[PDB]
Amino acid sequence: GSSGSSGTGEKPYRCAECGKAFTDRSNLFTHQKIHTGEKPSGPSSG
Ligand SMILES: [Zn+2]
Repeated sequence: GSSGSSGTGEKPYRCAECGKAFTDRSNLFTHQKIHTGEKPSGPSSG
């Protein structure tokens, strides 16, 4: 399909967890906090 990320915004960094865009790393890491601070997940389990 005509899908794609590049559009709404062109940021150098990107969150491989959710998919957020950031201008500077410091910002990205600061966000990852909400990612590296919650119970883990599992495939078709729990
Ligand atoms: Zn994220």
